[PDB]
Amino acid sequence: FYRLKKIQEKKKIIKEKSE
Amino acid sequence: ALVANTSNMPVAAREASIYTGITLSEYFRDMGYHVSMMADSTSRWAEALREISGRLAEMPADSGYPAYLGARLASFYERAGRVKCLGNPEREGSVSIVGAVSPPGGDFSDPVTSATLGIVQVFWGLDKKLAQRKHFPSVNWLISYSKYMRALDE
Amino acid sequence: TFGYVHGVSGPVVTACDMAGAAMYELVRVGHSELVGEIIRLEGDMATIQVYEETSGVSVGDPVLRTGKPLSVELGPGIMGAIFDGIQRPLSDISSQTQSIYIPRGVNVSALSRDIKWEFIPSKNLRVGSHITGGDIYGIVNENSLIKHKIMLPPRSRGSVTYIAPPGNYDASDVVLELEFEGVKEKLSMVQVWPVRQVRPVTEKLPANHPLLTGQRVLDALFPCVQGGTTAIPGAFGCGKTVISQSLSKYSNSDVIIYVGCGERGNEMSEVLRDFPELTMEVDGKVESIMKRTALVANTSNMPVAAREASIYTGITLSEYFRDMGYHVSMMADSTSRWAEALREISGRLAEMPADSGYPAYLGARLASFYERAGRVKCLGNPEREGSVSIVGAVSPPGGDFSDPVTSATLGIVQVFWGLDKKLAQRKHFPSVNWLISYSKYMRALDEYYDKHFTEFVPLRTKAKEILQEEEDLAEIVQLVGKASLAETDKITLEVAKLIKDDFLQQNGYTPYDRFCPFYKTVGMLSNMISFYDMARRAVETTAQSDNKITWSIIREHMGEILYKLSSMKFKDPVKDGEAKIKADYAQLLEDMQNAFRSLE
Amino acid sequence: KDRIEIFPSRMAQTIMKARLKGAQTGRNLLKKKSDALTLRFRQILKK
Amino acid sequence: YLSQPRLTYKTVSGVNGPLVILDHVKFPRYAEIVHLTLPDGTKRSGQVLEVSGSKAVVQVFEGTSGIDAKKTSCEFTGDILRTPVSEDMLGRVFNGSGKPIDRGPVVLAEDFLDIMGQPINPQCRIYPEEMIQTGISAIDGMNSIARGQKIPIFSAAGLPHNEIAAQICRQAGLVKKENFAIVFAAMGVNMETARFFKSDFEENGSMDNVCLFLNLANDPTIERIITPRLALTTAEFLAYQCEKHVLVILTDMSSYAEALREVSAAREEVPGRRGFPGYMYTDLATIYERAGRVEGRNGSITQIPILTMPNDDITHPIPDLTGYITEGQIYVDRQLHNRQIYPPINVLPSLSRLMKSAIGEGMTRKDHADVSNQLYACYAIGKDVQAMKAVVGEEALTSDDLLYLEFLQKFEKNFITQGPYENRTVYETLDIGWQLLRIFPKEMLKRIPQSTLSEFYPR
Amino acid sequence: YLSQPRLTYKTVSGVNGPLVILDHVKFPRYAEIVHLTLPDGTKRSGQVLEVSGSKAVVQVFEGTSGIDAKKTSCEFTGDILRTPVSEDMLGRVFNGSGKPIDRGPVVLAEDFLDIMGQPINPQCRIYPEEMIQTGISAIDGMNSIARGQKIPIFSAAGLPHNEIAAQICRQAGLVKKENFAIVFAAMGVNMETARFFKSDFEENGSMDNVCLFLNLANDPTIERIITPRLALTTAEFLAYQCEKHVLVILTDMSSYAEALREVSAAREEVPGRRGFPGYMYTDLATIYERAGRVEGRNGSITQIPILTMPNDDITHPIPDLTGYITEGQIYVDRQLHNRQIYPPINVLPSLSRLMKSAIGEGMTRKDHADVSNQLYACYAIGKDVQAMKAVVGEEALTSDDLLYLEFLQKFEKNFITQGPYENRTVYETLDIGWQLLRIFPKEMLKRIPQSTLSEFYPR
Ligand SMILES: Nc1ncnc2c1ncn2[C@@H]1O[C@H](COP(=O)(O)OP(=O)(O)O)[C@@H](O)[C@H]1O
Ligand SMILES: [Mg+2]
Repeated sequence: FYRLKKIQEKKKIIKEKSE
Repeated sequence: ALVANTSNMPVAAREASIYTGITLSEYFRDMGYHVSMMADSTSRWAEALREISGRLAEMPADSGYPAYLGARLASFYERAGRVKCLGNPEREGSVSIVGAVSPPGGDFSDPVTSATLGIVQVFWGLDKKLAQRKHFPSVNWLISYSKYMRALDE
Repeated sequence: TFGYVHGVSGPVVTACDMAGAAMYELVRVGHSELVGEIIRLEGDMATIQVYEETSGVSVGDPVLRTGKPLSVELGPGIMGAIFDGIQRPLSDISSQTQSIYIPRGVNVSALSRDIKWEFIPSKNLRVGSHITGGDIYGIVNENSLIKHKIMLPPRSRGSVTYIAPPGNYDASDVVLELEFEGVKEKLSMVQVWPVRQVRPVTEKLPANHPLLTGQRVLDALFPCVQGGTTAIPGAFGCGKTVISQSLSKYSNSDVIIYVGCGERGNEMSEVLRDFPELTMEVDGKVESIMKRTALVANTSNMPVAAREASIYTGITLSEYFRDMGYHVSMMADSTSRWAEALREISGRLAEMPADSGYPAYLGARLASFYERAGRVKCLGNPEREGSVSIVGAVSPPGGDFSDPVTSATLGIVQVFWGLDKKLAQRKHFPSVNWLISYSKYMRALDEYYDKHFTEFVPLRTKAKEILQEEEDLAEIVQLVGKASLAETDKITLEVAKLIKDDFLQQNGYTPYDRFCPFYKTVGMLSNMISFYDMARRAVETTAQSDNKITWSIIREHMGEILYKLSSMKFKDPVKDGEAKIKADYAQLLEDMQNAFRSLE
Repeated sequence: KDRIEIFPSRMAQTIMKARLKGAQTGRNLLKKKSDALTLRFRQILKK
Repeated sequence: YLSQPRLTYKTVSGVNGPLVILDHVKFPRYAEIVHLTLPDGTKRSGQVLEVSGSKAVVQVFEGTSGIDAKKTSCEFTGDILRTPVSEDMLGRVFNGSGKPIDRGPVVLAEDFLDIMGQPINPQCRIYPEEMIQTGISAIDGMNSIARGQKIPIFSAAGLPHNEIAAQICRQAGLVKKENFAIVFAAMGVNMETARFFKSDFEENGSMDNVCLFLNLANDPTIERIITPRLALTTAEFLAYQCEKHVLVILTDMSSYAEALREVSAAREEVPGRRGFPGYMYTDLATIYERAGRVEGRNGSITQIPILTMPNDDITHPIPDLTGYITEGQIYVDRQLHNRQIYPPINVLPSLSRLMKSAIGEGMTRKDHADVSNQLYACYAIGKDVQAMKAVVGEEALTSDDLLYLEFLQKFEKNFITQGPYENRTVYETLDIGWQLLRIFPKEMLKRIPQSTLSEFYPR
Repeated sequence: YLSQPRLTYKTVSGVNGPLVILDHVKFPRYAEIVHLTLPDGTKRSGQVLEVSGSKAVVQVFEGTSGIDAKKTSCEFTGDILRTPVSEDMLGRVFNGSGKPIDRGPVVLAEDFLDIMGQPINPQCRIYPEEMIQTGISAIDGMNSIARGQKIPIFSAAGLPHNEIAAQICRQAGLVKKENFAIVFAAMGVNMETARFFKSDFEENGSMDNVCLFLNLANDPTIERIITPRLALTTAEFLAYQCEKHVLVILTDMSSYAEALREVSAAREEVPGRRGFPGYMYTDLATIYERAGRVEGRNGSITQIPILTMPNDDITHPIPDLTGYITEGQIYVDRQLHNRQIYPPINVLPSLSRLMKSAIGEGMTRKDHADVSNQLYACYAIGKDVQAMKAVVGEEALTSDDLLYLEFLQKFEKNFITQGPYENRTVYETLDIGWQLLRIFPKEMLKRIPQSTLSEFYPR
């Protein structure tokens, strides 16, 4: 669970950087 | 006619091998022939799906497998059966599918074993203790089932 | 030459305007100049691991970039001193600040520059002589136990241009001047070596000599060697700190480096108080133990990042003495606290974790740490031989030997001294399981044992067979109720108890079990095994006759022998020397042999 | 000792649950054997 | 001191769980305290747990319910939570935040100390060499307490661990044959527990030397992880600056661990076991290691971090990590309580990691260590006999086994059972030990040398 | 001939663990190789893991310590790590990256091969048949090894798997009615083990045909990712171009898997079971399957990789995925080791896929297949009898159960137990098998046809 949650948050962070 | 794909082949071909095989199977099915398709392993196919699901950074489900593993297995397993073929000749063929779930253990919580059991009509489980005793063929005779009894009773 | 702090997340500080900074360079963060080390570089921003509490650090604080990496000062003045996790001497801080608390941002030289060292050159060098790395060009008498060899640092070489005459010099003077290719180098008594780099040796050799431990078990059954690596993954209360401290007190090593990495503060004080009161005669003269030991304190309530520096500082010090021809047996009493520090930092770094939250590279750090142990041929013309042993504790949660640290450790170390909490609850100390432990150096030392003892090896084998047979029986006896046991099996069960209670356990806080000289361990084992063989033969030759010597018959006939056998531990080797102990053990063996003659 | 020492797994859950059911069934069947022997013993005691 | 005016911000960027994120902050300081006012006038406080550029993350102690985004007003104190301390805090009752709740005034400080404290230089730390007489044979005999030692009581919900701690507060003296200042941190407990201790302290007539910190079950869960430091901060002032011997008792540390776990989850930190932070050990050491004597000063701090073991699981991270840090534990269980044995202290899984040096010639009596070790052997074997007898039956036992069953039965009712107001000396405890040991013949007392048996056993 | 000057960049974007991230790179090539020159002159190499736009992520083999983000120079080779290979690499010792460590010269590039491997057409693959007579009864009798097979040795920490592998190497050969070249890849191996194998090869005079690649436990952990690819690349050259028979030993695929995990975590890849990359299966298959024979050649590659099993289990992802790829295993156990049995090989969980075809009339003995099966079943039953005896006692077994218990004890003592310096032939192994089978009356040997029994059983 921990690793998957951080993966989802990192994906959102990458998406914010692209905007 | 065999389709050859080894464990050291690219994961994308490892996934597509099953689709190629069943495509050839249906092709001959539409000729009115009775086709019997043997799989070496569906755990290797599921393994390819797990590897690609990871590489695509999509959200996994149980034990790292994609949540849609069951949908892919249903797509493969439901492409079979006695049919009335298309075409003027009114011919009727069939495809039988024999799957193969490599057992990490006798626990059918295994995502691949569990999804297969909910789909396949006949399950020929192989007992570990009979194998250890060199009793061959090794069939549990208690956990196996076949749902075609009433169909064959006639 | 400065950057600026960008953000703080705890033990990890982010800094900007540090484009030219390299990994593992030291920095000074904040107006107190806190010591830290760069972990990551992201553009012109650096990720800094800070070895001191970051409370009060503000955004915009300066960060000084220091070209030198985390390093240790090596020279005279180490022995007898206690250091913190980054080699700041605690006796010099307490003597200078007059405080009881360790201030943050303290910049104190690792080795005092006021002491006038007694230096004598080798008398074999001349101007124009060619000297290479590891060469010894003089000795400093730190004390009466350890002769401190002044080595030419590794990665340095050249011709001698000047050597200081014998006399009194401090650590700020120049002792040796050498030149290589135009470039001249001036050396004092203190050299600097990056703590994360392994000091080079001529050849790593097999370990073929016992590391003497003041224990019956952990020596007779599971030997350790000079240069070997062992782990003690005991649960809390198992007594692994006592095993480590006992080994430090009573061993055949020349220098002990004791690393308290995450240990309770009371344990480091216990060493500082007790050690000065211990004795070890050198050449007819009584001397204290502390003159041949050094210790590093990085207690549990200190900065967590400093736990990594403590572990590497300890082994780096060990190698330095190894290079001088001494046998070093360093021990870090935690390991898990180091891996814990890695987990906490990895979290702040937002790294992807591996098994149970630990960094994926945990195994990489442990492997490279333990491989710095070993018996070596030293670099340097004088042809020294040394060793570093590592005796590392591990703290598995719950006593479950399944965590990534215990698992990874067991794949690295060659001796496994597993402890059983259920033995500690019974005060069966040391709480050694003796069923899951092993030592891969048994074959290596067989040559040693044959040369000096011979009798030891067949006794070791018989003792293991008895203990294993007892365990095989206990599994079923609990279910049967001792109803189906043969007379030969009852002998195994009762002698095995004899071994367990009197041989494998010893009270390390007594005048008689505080140290167990090897000759005593094998002596009293010989009697216990000799009893086994005589008792087993007595029944085997009579069970088929018209009177079988069952346990109840031998027990009543020889009840005095069974008590004497249990008393054999109470020999006090300091009051009663070797001659009395051997004579006493020999007499008990004769008494037993006579009892059997009258019995059978 | 305290555990059978089988590494944690879903496979271990299935084996342990089946092993537990077996042990409980054996306990009850042996208890019935004991009760039958006790009645005859007591009847034999009176005889 | 801090002479510059403080700044007030209305720049809250957003709120996520217990964390209020501010932007546009001038030179944010790490681990500084922020006071904030809600639109309705409510005042709350929090600490900056992260700074980055112009942003700062404030953890609010009272909570984030009702925190606005436009009207919220925050001010930065410019320092870390330094708290007022004075000697005359003894006799006062405080809440979990350090504020008075006894209708008295605020603290008139003698100084301001950093709640985080400082580690004591191990070179100046002096090893404990004094024994405290608890009056409980189960402790004074087999698990002695030193002055400066860290000994929590491991307990379980429903067991009288609060009564044992209360008893210890009254009848804890010295074996030198003395007034301890008690700091009692009541955190994560109900009113009745806090009132029980408060009343007992007055009943004992010792309230003039008792400082209370209350943080009840209905109080915020974030304050529950500073209250221990507030208690210890006072203890450090008293012990190391005023040379007062202080006894610091922290109530169920498990409420601390749970409050800590809540913060770890809120900040998405790397878990270890059972969801607790991977740094739980380091945080516990920060609390526990504020104890012990310091060379050259006549004060001391003794800790008793009592904790409840979740589901009686001795391997739960809370008792596990504590067991690794503290000098052993007392440990009570339900098997003794369910038989109306008081105190219900089970010696077998217990230990005191300073006992070996705090007993013997010059401390208590020379046979102390020998009596303790043999009693442990006899008690553990008696338990082994019951484990066997439960299956094989009493008729399957021999005289070698019945001796340990007799010992075990007489041991628990004569040695362990005392009563809430039974105060025995350490010398009487050892004499009792011998009364139990004399159940066995000399040949079976294999943990005791003949140099001791020959003197004491004959009586 | 790529006669095009190489570009060198200082446009370092950042460094994160073992990974160096570069920017402003012209047409990055995937899996290219970059030579790094550190500010102090140190040279190191790394391989590109991914490219995107003008950015590239480089995996640094020797380590990243000391690399800055301003001065480090990065030279792109323009090609894939094709390594020099030569037939005269035998009699040499290389480090984990293929460089001399034996004071010899750099291998002269007789040719270059892409270490990634060139897939072999299954149509031209030749099925292995000939038996290798290893000398070890546990292998030659039951789980026989064919030349061209893939049979790793599993073990846990502390077991003598290094001794078994060494024994096979010096005792290797064919069943007769001339020898192997050795390619030995050490990945994360300690110095004591490295000297064990190096000395054993020298003491037996084998070094004339041995090529060592040593990546020791104290060497870089990223480098070992290519080490196994360099070893097999040499094996493929020697076996398929130089008509040699090559036996390839991989000292630990578990330290290899850890190296992959370290990289996978560093690049924030989505893991599978226990944190390992989801592509572990593929990465192992591309190494394990570099074995067997090909049409038109006389040489072959036989692999016997070694894997340390974490926590003594066999469900860990590393041995789990390997089991799906390789053709059986040996599986060195611990229960046999604790009993001082060598080789401590457990025959029940270990299988050899090619065994059914590599034995029998025309290859070994008519009865080989029947003897193996009967011995296996008898051993398996004996273990089930032992499992029962542990509960009901030796007094609750019937006559047949005692026969299986007698077999079990004598089987391990006379058949499995051998010693490291004694070799037995496949025919001698079967004769011993019969001695164990003749413990039973012929009526109980239900897995052997009557014809086989009549020929051999009464002898
Ligand atoms: N070898 C031993 N001999 C005698 N007493 C011991 C021994 N080992 C442990 N003890 C006792 O048990 C206690 C627990 O040992 P300690 O080292 O503190 O445990 P840990 O395994 O947590 O480090 C010691 O303080 C001491 O009282
Ligand atoms: Mg400890």
